[PDB]
Amino acid sequence: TGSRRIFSGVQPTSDSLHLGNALGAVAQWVGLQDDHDAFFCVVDLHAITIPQDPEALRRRTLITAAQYLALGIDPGRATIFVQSQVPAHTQLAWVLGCFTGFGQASRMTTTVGLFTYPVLQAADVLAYDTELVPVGEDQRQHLELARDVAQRFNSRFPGTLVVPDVLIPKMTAKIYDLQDPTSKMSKSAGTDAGLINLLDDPALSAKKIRSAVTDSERDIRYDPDVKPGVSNLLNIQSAVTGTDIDVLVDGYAGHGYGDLKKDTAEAVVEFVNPIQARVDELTADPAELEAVLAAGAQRAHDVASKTVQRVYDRLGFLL
Amino acid sequence: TGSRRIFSGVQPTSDSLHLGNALGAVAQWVGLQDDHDAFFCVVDLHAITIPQDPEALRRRTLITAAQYLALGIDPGRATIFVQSQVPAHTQLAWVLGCFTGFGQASRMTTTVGLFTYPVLQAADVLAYDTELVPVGEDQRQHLELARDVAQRFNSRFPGTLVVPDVLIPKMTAKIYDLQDPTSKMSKSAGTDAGLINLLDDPALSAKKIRSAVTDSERDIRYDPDVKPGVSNLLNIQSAVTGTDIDVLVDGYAGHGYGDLKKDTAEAVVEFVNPIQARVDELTADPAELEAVLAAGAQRAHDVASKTVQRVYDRLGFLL
Ligand SMILES: Nc1ncnc2c1ncn2[C@@H]1O[C@H](COP(=O)(O)OP(=O)(O)OP(=O)(O)O)[C@@H](O)[C@H]1O
Ligand SMILES: Nc1ncnc2c1ncn2[C@@H]1O[C@H](COP(=O)(O)OP(=O)(O)OP(=O)(O)O)[C@@H](O)[C@H]1O
Ligand SMILES: CNC1=NC(=O)[C@H]([C@H](C)c2c[nH]c3cccc(F)c23)O1
Ligand SMILES: CNC1=NC(=O)[C@H]([C@H](C)c2c[nH]c3cccc(F)c23)O1
Ligand SMILES: [Mg+2]
Ligand SMILES: [Mg+2]
Repeated sequence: TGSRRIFSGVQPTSDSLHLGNALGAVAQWVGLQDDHDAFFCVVDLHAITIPQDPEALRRRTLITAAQYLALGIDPGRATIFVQSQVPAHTQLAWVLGCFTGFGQASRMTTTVGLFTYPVLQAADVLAYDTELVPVGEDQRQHLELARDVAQRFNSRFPGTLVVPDVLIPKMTAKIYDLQDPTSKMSKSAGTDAGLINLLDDPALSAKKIRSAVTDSERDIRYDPDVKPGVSNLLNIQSAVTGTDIDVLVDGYAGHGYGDLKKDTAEAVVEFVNPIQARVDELTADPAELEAVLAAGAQRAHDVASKTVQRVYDRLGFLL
Repeated sequence: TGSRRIFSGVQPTSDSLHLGNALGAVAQWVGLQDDHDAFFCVVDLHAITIPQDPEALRRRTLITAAQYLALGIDPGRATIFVQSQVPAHTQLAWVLGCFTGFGQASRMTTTVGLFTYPVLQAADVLAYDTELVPVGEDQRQHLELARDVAQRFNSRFPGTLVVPDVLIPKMTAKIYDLQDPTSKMSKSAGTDAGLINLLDDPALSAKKIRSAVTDSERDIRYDPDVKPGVSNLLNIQSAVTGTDIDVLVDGYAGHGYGDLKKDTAEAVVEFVNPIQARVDELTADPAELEAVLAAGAQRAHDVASKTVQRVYDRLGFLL
């Protein structure tokens, strides 16, 4: 319809989403898109906060969209679009920066774009009257700024911006690195060794799961605190399977960590193959992906430009 | 035609331009628009770096445009338009901030918008392939950043942005306050007492010219250094008249400062009346001013959107 409005975005900063993106974010999107009016964005403007190769950035914009479909985003149920194609984001970003404290952006955990991108992220969400933002844990402080500036703006102009609720999971809120269970799996960690990429060679990812840092307790128990690597593997295995962790952990009574890494690599391999097949097709036959993105952008402009003119009108701009 | 491209903008932050704006900037625009393809912008996005009353901001956007015409901007020779109506400015601003050092913007002589507006100013100019920027002295450091980021961007993507030349006058590069000849006449000085507003009551402005702080030398000599107030009055009188300062200063041999303030107030009054009459008509009959601004914005979008897609293409964005 047009309510329970959802918005979330991933950066085209690499040739593959990793498990963090797919289980911590896109999995939530897939569950939600059924009864939520959803907008899913490849946020290429954010990518260039860091220097980007032009050939790769265009390639990765499509590859990221396609991974959205290969994870189950349904272009009949949701809108996929590329951020740079909707001018409203930057328009709203300028306005919102005028309502963002300098210290407020300083305290976010060097270029101007590196300093202001949380404001652009704020405009990304608020531009679509978003009710709910499915993100992982690391995007939380960002979206608390987005809500503060929305309330800051609404106090001067009541009823203009929707204040969004932050919808972040529990299990999957942070998929940690496999060699470094203290850090989150992310695209700039130096080693893809702890990095499980959706589109990597499934036997390569399986070999990283086998080399996952565990403890010595010889006990398969879910405690993210003291058993980081081990709780990660179960977190991962539970997410790619649909099986609750407790039902796994009890099934792992008597088992050691070898059986744990085997089953998790078993399941990740069976997870990523249907994805890689879908992604391959979409890259070799781009007609579909570009039709989706083209309809996506027109629908996004239809919504986001109306928000911008409402904000502009409230500010006193001549329309 | 479409070459010797000129761009410059004033903020709709008050109900009247003062002499600084009109002699330090708009006078140059009027001379230049004859053989320069000129774009003159009411920069309302910049206004809201400081909180603005919505009714006043819309009123002042039109009043500022109209003062452009009442000073001799010819809508058949130049484009007048409102910044917020051309999305390209913010688009290009986001890109350019990604190429602007944080320290680089720090060193510009608190909100995020207050911190980034020189980047938005940079996009304002570079969005139109601008060859020359007629500004007063205070806008210089700003436009040196605009050129640095343009060269910074062109080194990665050669031939994309025009690097603009900064065109700043001498006499009129800084019209100083009348009570405080050490400061520049500006709209946020606390007293309009030293402020000569184009649209103020001409006898009120004349009374401020009579109360202008001079020295004691009893000699009418142009030296901005030691004779601030006195050189200002001659600077002012020379600009509103067309008479060189030396031809005035020699004409003022034997004269005292009373004759100087009288003649300067004589000339300012005869300057501002034709303006106030034109401005009144344009406010009472807005049809004309809005036709100008509407054609202005379409021509500005035609140019500035082509620049944005060229920049976007060079970055690797999917178009
Ligand atoms: N390790 C992770 N676990 C769970 N979710 C994650 C993880 N990393 C990123 N996300 C989620 O991915 C979404 C988009 O993040 P982003 O595109 O920045 O991915 P990233 O791995 O942080 O990439 P980069 O390192 O280039 O910033 C957000 O919802 C964020 O919470
Ligand atoms: N005192 C002055 N003398 C000469 N030029 C000036 C003066 N003040 C501003 N200008 C010129 O006016 C143009 C636009 O400036 P702006 O709209 O900021 O006016 P301002 O007086 O500085 O207003 P504010 O105080 O609201 O910033 C620039 O080209 C700038 O150089
Ligand atoms: C460097 N730019 C950057 N890093 C981040 O982590 C965010 C993130 C990718 C994001 C942008 N827009 C969004 C809208 C909704 C949800 C989001 F997670 C986002 O942007
Ligand atoms: C708070 N914003 C702000 N203060 C300034 O002094 C500049 C100035 C008004 C400006 C904006 N865009 C321009 C393009 C060309 C020439 C210009 F003088 C400008 O902007
Ligand atoms: Mg990130
Ligand atoms: Mg100023």
